[PDB]
Amino acid sequence: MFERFTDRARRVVVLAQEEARMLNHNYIGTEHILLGLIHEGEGVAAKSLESLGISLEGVRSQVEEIIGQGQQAPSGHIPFTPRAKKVLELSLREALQLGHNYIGTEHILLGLIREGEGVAAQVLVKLGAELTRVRQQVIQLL
Amino acid sequence: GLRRLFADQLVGRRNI
Repeated sequence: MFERFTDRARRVVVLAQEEARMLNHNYIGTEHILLGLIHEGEGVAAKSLESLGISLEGVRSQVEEIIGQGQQAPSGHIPFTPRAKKVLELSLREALQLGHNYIGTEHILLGLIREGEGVAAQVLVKLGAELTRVRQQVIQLL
Repeated sequence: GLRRLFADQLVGRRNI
């Protein structure tokens, strides 16, 4: 499925894994995908989140509260949670439906919003960003 | 990859 990602979308999921590693987490969850969308910094997703006041620090602090730092450094490559896999599958479906041949950062964020139930979704709400508007603020930047 | 056993090239893990 990675063959369909833009270079920057690829960067998002690489950074998501890096963030999971830094937190001593054993899975790449939707929350790590969220962190990766922010870390990527340049894409429509990063800009949408920045413009809705959703910060790397805000997300990190919520993840620390909800999940917490793990004790032991995990392996090099960390598997996705089932919910994160579902978000990536939905990201493809967003892009297809919108007539886009590639999956960009925008589509990963749209996919996350569409799944709408994982840790990332919970964090976004705790930080006062209703998921509906994230969709709005996104497709608008588009 | 999108599963569990060993390292994908970039991100995640895969099964045989």
